Amino acid sequence: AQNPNCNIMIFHPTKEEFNDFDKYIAYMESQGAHRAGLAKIIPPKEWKARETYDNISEILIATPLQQVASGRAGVFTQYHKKKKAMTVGEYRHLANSKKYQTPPHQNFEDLERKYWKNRIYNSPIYGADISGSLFDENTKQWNLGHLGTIQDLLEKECGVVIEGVNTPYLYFGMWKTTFAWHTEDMDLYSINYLHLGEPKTWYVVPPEHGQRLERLARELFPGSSRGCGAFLRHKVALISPTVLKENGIPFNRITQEAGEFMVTFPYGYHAGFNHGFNCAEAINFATPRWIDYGKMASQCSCGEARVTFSMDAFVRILQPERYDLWKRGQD
Ligand SMILES: O=C(O)CNC(=O)C(=O)O
Ligand SMILES: [Mg+2]
Ligand code: NI
Ligand SMILES: [Zn+2]
Repeated sequence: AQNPNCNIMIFHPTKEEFNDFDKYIAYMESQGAHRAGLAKIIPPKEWKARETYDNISEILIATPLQQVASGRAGVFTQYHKKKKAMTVGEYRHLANSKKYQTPPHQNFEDLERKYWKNRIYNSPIYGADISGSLFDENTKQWNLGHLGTIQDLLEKECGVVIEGVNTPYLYFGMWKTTFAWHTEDMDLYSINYLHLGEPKTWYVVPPEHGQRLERLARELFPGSSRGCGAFLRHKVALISPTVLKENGIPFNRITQEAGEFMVTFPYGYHAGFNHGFNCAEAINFATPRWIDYGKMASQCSCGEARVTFSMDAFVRILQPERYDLWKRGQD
């Protein structure tokens, strides 16, 4: 078995190898990359997502989210308070303000220490989940607005034609902005490109050990657990590396820098934080190997997780028994 310790793998494709997205994913899996839950892909040196970022300041963040924490430094939840709209230029200025800017630090490890020590005492503002793309239409390789769609993958593998669309999302981050422990909707893959700015640190649990994380989460968030049988779908809970180590949960960590892709694999729990002002683009995708994960994916039926139009069809076709109760949650 390749990669039996489930380490995060890093790939350096040539420009020739960067032509065929599906083939390269299947290559990475042949080397065991999926066992980690997360892989890094460094694009060929000749490749660019677009010519410059000089003209992005007029993008609108319609509903910036202030991430308010509750709990203890290593075990907390966050709630998202909606703020008034602002442009990316306004948000960048905010991120660079004395109140919100990255503190002085020695290296990524010192900054990671400061994040876990101090996150809960601040409420950074995240411009998340903004439909759109920053890839130039002329970028033909690994353009996250030009991928094969999940609906087309399901049709190719299973023969069934379904409604729905699959488009990317932009994330504008600042120091301390945080993504809670989660897997993707329907345990899909994700791909994330860091277009610009400061780094993003990731934590990941190997898919084969995801249920260990879930059992710990039920112990650490016991009222949430009684409220919903899949409450990590709410995307609100954080658990630090120190706490994961104290409880024997297998995980890995890596820092993504501007210009790099990350891929999360089906049922790979991940969480993380931004080091400073940045912009990422991400989208879900599927391969043939995903189908079985989609059939087995947990679902939130308490009503909190409230997800896309396109997930309807996935549930209806892959999980017809759950269909009924899950749609009661979504209506
Ligand atoms: O970048 C973020 O805030 C969150 N991104 C992801 O969870 C992802 O790409 O799967
Ligand atoms: Mg603009
Ligand atoms: Ni994700
Ligand atoms: Zn729920």
